[PDB]
Amino acid sequence: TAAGISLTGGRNRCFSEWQSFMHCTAKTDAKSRAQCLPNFEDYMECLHHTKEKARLREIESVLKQKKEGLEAPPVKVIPVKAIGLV
Amino acid sequence: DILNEEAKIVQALNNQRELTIKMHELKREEKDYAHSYSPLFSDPVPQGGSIGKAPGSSRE
Repeated sequence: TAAGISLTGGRNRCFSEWQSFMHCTAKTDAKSRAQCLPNFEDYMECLHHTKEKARLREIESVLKQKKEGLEAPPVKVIPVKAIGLV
Repeated sequence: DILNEEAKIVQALNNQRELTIKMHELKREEKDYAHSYSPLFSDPVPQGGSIGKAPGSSRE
């Protein structure tokens, strides 16, 4: 089996969540198995980023509904040629 | 004698009924991972790929 192996032969992007969920399933039984629901949730989150996309949708909706200015250290986009300039 | 023989037959039939119910229940009992999947490599927890093994990727 190639499960857990990344494109470079190491551990794939979501290996940690999957391994913690597998630890959970190994320690519990069929009756207790639902106790492992959070771990599996985290695993699926890593796979698909669904809650993260929802949270970003919420933040962006509130952002585009604001005319007041933002005063925080910002993000700046630069050309690849300008990596390290100035 | 007729009553004794019939009672012995009925006892054997009840024994068969008990055995059938017992096998029905046992077949539905959940088995250990070693007995159901793998008896030598019995740890379900994977290790993944070994090439770029990153300190901190292991999580219990």
